Amino acid sequence: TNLCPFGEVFNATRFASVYAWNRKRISNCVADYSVLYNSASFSTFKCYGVSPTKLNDLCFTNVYADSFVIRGDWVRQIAPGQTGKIADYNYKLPDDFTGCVIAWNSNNLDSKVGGNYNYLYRLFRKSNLKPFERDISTEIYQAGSTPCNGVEGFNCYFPLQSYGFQPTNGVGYQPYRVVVLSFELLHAPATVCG
Ligand SMILES: *[C@@H]1O[C@H](CO)[C@@H](O)[C@H](O)[C@H]1NC(C)=O
Repeated sequence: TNLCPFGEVFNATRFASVYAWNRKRISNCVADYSVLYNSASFSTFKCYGVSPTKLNDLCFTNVYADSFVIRGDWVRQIAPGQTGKIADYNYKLPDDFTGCVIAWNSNNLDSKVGGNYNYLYRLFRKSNLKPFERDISTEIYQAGSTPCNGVEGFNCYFPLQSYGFQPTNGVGYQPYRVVVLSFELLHAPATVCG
């Protein structure tokens, strides 16, 4: 009977950074996706392996929603088979993805004033993430001749960097909130339905 907790995902006070992104799991509820597709707010809402006008017919073994903030020029990396620092080192979707990516401009709800809130992404890593791997470690990264094995210095870097949004200005570099819905089809009792 109960409506699913999408309000706890889409209307939260602050969304996470793109390293250390939030994940919500959704179960034992009715998921009406019609109020998502017919909401006016969304700048992108792209679905893979399901079509949005049919989500209200389907039932899923379990549902996940992942949420974070990125610049409007990075949202193209939030798709299967993409490449770049976000897709490699911060958040990766598998090549065989069943789910939808939803994004909207948040420059009214965030970045509205002087200073900043501390949004960080990982810029350096020794190898790519696996699909849905999350990495929150902040050990020094080596980037040159000889190990530093300690303090920051010549050819060693702290792995995180700030996004550098334009100061309540610009055009493409503004903040976009993202929610990624991922749907399971494992042969067990269907915990979410339309
Ligand atoms: C977010 O809040 C608005 C305004 O209260 C509401 O219309 C919308 O349904 C909420 N989002 C979800 C996913 O329910």
